[PDB]
Amino acid sequence: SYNKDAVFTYELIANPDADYSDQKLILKKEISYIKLNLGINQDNKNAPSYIFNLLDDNVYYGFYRDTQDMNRIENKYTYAFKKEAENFDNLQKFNATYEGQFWFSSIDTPNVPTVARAFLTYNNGRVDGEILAKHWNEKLFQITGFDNNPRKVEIFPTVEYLPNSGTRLTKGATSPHRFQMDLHFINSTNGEKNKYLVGQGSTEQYWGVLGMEKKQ
Amino acid sequence: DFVDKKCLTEKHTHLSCNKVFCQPWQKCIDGTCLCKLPYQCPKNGTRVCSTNGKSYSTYCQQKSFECYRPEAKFLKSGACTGGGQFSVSLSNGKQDSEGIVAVKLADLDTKMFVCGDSWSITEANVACIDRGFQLGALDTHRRDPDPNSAECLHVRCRGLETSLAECTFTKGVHNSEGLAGVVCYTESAAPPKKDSFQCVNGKRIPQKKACDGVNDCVDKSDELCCKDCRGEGFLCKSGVCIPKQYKCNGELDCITGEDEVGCEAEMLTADMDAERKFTKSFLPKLSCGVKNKPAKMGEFPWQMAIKEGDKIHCGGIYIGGCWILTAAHCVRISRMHRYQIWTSFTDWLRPGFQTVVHSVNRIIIHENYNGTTYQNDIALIEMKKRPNEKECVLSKSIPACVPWSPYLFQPNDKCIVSGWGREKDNQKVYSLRWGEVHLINNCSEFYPGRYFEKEMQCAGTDDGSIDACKGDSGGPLVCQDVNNVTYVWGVVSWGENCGKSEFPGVYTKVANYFDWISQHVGRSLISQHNI
Ligand SMILES: *[C@@H]1O[C@H](CO)[C@@H](O[C@@H]2O[C@H](CO)[C@@H](O)[C@H](O)[C@H]2NC(C)=O)[C@H](O)[C@H]1NC(C)=O
Ligand SMILES: *[C@@H]1O[C@H](CO)[C@@H](O)[C@H](O)[C@H]1NC(C)=O
Ligand SMILES: *[C@@H]1O[C@H](CO)[C@@H](O)[C@H](O)[C@H]1NC(C)=O
Ligand SMILES: *[C@@H]1O[C@H](CO)[C@@H](O)[C@H](O)[C@H]1NC(C)=O
Repeated sequence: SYNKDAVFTYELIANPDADYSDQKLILKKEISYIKLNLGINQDNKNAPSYIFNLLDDNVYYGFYRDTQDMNRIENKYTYAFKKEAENFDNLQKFNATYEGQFWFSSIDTPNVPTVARAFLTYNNGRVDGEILAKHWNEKLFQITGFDNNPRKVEIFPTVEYLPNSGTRLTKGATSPHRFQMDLHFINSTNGEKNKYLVGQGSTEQYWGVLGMEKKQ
Repeated sequence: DFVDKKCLTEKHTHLSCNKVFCQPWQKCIDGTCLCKLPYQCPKNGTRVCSTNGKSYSTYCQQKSFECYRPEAKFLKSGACTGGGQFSVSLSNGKQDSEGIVAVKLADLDTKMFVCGDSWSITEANVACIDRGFQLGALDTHRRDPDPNSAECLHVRCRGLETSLAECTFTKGVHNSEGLAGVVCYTESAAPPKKDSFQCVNGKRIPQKKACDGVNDCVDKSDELCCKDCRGEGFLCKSGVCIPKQYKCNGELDCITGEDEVGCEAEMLTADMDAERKFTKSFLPKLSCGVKNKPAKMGEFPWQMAIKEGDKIHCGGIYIGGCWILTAAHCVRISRMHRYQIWTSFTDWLRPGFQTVVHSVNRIIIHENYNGTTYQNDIALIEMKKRPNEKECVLSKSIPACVPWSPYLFQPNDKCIVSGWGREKDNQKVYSLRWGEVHLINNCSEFYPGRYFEKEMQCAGTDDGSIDACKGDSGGPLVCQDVNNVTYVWGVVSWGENCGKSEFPGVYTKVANYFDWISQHVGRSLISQHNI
């Protein structure tokens, strides 16, 4: 159930006297819960344990740092939305243009969050858009939808090397690095219909969440 | 003793760009000012003529042609409309080397004398080199003025010009100081070696005129190796003696610029000195070294970190473009695809949005690097370039200036050492840490038989509380000049009993390796002040 005042995450504190490869304990793991305010929410501008952007009371998205091998640190990108705020309306003839953000990380740098701009456009159930980096205008990803599922989107990369990544990728719509996108239509608390779009996707090379919002 | 005996062995000259700024028409390469190509001049200037009768677009073009062909001396400014020559003559002199100084201007047909009041050994040197005496002048004299002549010229020369036409001439009146005299330097008249200083070119001058701030040598060799300045001369931090009038006059005369900090007649000929200063303002200016216990963001935008796997093996220094400076032993070619570059971050476990990561494309390790003595422990890291980007840019990183001479900083200068090194009791440090250290004049006592002064540099704290530990290798040893510009003086090479007093950290003297880096990265990317 949605609770922006208590959201699950992990607080990872490093081992103060951790030796260099002498022991496998280098950080300590505990369960923590946070209350989110409007806008981006984080603790330390130098060592953030969590980034979360509260677009509206009905939805938030972000990531929390997590580990599985107790020796390497990875980012777990997640999103949540109010169940009653999700819109189940028909959209086969729905037209709009959407703006938002796309956070992701790569396999070689799992702990480094990477920002990207996302542009979305719906015309009569047909979806198209483009993804750009923060500081430069390179085409990173392509939004192309399914004719019988506006709620579902396939995403494929268009560059050999993602920002903050050393892993080589395959380009083209036939690339094996595609992944599916589940889009949730969110109505804002003020009564605007389908005000925000959220969704998360993951490959073994990269994983992230899509944070999207209605412009017109 | 105002003269530094140690520096004199280096026989620095006016062309030594490690000790004096090059002229606008030269370039500093392998520690020597090399003359630019006439093409290389800035296109803004005034047309001039040489004694050979050819016109040149700018004064610096003529100076470069001078630097290749000595016989092509500057004659007059403007177009070569008139054919009037520029000659100097000596009269009323027992020996052809001596006599009253008389100058015939290019635009004036009457030979007439020069005033004695504004007459110095610099103008005498210029006059003698103009007459053909390569070794310049010997002394100066003021004789009585001709009662039949009431007009004379006051002349001002920088001291490096090849002819008086490059000097400035002003209208003057015969005053009580009379007219100027000169005796050109000759081997027979050279002073005894006992009480004489030896110029690089062989000229002998009295010891009292060495390191006096006055350019008494032909090539300035008497004013580049000094412990203190005699009389009114101003002493640079780098041991250069400069006259007082060059202080607070608007151009950098000392290498570190301390001469310009804390600063609040009818023209017979054009001011070629004003042209030279004006030309200096058009050389490209490099923007580096300026910024917009644990540290914070932006305190070290030049701080680079190389990661091997999940551990930061060593630190690094950003230099510009896709180039990073790091100790040679910190990297190996065989692990080419494993290194990662991390920037603009404080915690490696918790990087922020501002943190970006780049791959390594090429690594250059110095050829003469020795793995046993740690000599020449420098490596250059070439960051992987974005294929669709014409130029490698890091939006959130500011490169730090690389020193071009080993004389930028002196012993006991305050410098900053930083890195991710080990804490006390070998505790793991997960945040960028920075400390202050002081440079040491001597270090051979602490490390006899292993310390090399030309290549290795020793610094540390008196109490030893703050010191670079293991893992600080590749870390910066940065210093700030009088202008608050950050220079990367050294990179962490090795340390014995890190954190203990009397065992200072040892850092490779990066300034000694400016030529190697510049030849590997492109000189114009990292060079300032035509160097
Ligand atoms: C690295 O430096 C060491 C120390 O000088 C060199 O080893 C000695 O080099 C001298 C040079 O004349 C020889 O006379 C000795 O016989 C060497 N001794 C040993 C044990 O090697 C070493 O050669 C240098 N190596 C490189 C690659 O520069
Ligand atoms: C040099 O002259 C050109 C010609 O118009 C002018 O555009 C430029 O500003 C000048 N540069 C300097 C440094 O005077
Ligand atoms: C520097 O150390 C060496 C070590 O042998 C010594 O010979 C020399 O005199 C020292 N110079 C000083 C202290 O100025
Ligand atoms: C840095 O700037 C401050 C500004 O007043 C100045 O006081 C200080 O001396 C400068 N640092 C150096 C090393 O000159």
